[PDB]
Amino acid sequence: LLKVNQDGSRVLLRDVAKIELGGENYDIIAEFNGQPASGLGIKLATGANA
Amino acid sequence: PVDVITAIKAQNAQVAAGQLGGTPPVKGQQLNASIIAQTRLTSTEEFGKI
Amino acid sequence: LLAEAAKHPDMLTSVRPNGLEDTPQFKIDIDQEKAQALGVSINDINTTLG
Repeated sequence: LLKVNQDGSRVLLRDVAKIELGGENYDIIAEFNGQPASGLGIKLATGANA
Repeated sequence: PVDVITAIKAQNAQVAAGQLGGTPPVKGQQLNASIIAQTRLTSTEEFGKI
Repeated sequence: LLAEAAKHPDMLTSVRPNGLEDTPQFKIDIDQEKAQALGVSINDINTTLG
């Protein structure tokens, strides 16, 4: 609920904005052989542990 | 002095104002540039005319 | 698991949890619409309660 009209009306969040399970940032998109995919880039702590 | 303090914190600030057509965009966007809003002040005179 | 593990007392025993079991709790549903209608601040409500 955002506000209530004196008319007796109701203003929901869905009535002013799309609610969508999205991502934190859309800057990063990964593709394996073209096919959409994700992944994990693993770095190395200074002090391997080879 | 509170009014002065607040006026400083309001008129001398650095705000984040996103990008023109950042991520995510609509399909076919050809323009992506950052947006500048209020920046910090740099001289005596600038604080002078607050 | 705790039920099946008590059916093999010939190679396993004293099968039990170590934590705690579910206990009754008191749910207080704060109707937001009525809270706005009556003209009370939700912050006031939660603060008073806690």
